[PDB]
Amino acid sequence: AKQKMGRVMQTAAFSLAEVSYATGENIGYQVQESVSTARFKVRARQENVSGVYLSQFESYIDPEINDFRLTGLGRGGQQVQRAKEIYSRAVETLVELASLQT
Amino acid sequence: AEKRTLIAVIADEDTTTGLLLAGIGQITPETQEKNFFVYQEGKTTKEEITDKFNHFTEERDDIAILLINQHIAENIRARVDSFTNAFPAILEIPSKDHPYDPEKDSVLKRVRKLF
Amino acid sequence: GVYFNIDNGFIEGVVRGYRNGLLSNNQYINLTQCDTLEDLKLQLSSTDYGNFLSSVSSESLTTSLIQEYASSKLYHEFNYIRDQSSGSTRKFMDYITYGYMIDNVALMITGTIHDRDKGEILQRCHPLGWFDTLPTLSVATDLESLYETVLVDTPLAPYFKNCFDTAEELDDMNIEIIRNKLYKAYLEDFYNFVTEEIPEPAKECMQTLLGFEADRRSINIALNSLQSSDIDPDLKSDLLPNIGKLYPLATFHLAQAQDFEGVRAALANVYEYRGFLETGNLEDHFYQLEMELCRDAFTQQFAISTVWAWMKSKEQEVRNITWIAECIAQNQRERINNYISVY
Repeated sequence: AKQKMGRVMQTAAFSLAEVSYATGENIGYQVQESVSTARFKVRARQENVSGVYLSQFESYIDPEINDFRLTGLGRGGQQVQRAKEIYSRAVETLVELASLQT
Repeated sequence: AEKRTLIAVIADEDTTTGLLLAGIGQITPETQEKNFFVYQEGKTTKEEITDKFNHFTEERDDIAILLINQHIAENIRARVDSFTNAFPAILEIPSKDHPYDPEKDSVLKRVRKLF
Repeated sequence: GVYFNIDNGFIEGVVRGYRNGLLSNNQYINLTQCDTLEDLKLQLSSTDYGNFLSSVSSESLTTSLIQEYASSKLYHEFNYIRDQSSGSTRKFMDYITYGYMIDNVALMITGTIHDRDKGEILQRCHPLGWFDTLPTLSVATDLESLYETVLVDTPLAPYFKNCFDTAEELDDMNIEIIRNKLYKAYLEDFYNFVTEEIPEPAKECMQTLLGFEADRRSINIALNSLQSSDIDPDLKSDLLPNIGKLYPLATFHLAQAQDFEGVRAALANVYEYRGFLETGNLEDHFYQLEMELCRDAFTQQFAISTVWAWMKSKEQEVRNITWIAECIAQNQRERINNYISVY
């Protein structure tokens, strides 16, 4: 999953930069100002793996608001979807790492 | 602990932008803060990066994971001990401007050494 | 058109020579087979850009860096064209700058609602849309100060006084509302300007190309404004350019288009946009149409709109260069050929 997540991260970076190409200049500060609310989060969970209460966090995107990508060009939605898939993959990797440590 | 989104303190600017686009940051009206630190790679001091990493990993009480994507030595040195108590402060090494080689990955190094 | 060459003749000649420097499809193919970014610059030095990127080490080279440097040389040259001409053409090139200026001022609005930082915000401003009072406008301590300093001693004043009233800006989202409606005011003023003082055929080409840009902005607004519902259609109707060529018979339906079904029904009504949104990404279709109209502009030989055509063409060209550089640096070779330019 180290190389899998590296591949997925570079895919997400390409998608975001393609959205930037769609919207002229970089998403930059317009994207940065949308840090008011988080569209993705790691929900709390506890899975008893082999009798040990491992704290494997479960990724859960926010279903209430997704306005952080509502700006500029239409490719922002596709870029947000690619980045959300990448975030889900990375959250799975982080949950596996936490399980490994515990 | 309470759920939180992964921080990108030690990630690249592009990685931070991607995380923000995905929605991996939330505001903190209590102190005008945010769930993700500024990825000022090549501009912020190493001590500042270490302080931000400590604040996200020790001062913060939420369950936010962390991003160390191609992090500078300011985070590489800290990662030898920051992995302890991986909850609520988780750690990870995404991709960044520099390639995300597994050679510098502390978690991968520990996993290999345990073998 | 014989009076055109009274003063713009030197500008015309230099811009046509610059068109001679535009990148062709064959050298796009040549740049495609390149495998590494330093190989990309090595082959690009053979092109019009020359040794522009010889000041950076290979390890420090990035797609963002090459984007910035190519856009920087283009901006140097556009500023040269702007200050090497006077009169109606001078005002025309100012209006060309004014769109980037609108984007830049809208960016500066952020940073005033919340005052996190100023200097980096000012530096990261892209330099094409610069005007004199930008540094003064940057030290604004609140929305009010920017509001007054933008209504005096800057071309922002007419649009702001037309659209805003005593800085009622906090309630409105910048990018979705403050930026786009301001862009609309700019676009209406520019279309008007072309309609009074431009001569034929610059008129007959610039008016339809500006209408196309209005249509593209309108369609982008319509599609991006249906995911959320807090943009009420009356504001959406106001937000749409209200001038172009699909106005009004298509603009009205777009204003009342509530979903993707409504926008597909409305936009497909006009002839040259049928299936435009049905297949693929809007980026490719819209840029293809934009480059076709620019090529159309170049076909005319005496016309002011040749400078617009050239610098849109070069901007889209540097965008293609960035696309190739990114699709070779970030791998994913299956999307190299997305480049749009036709020359």
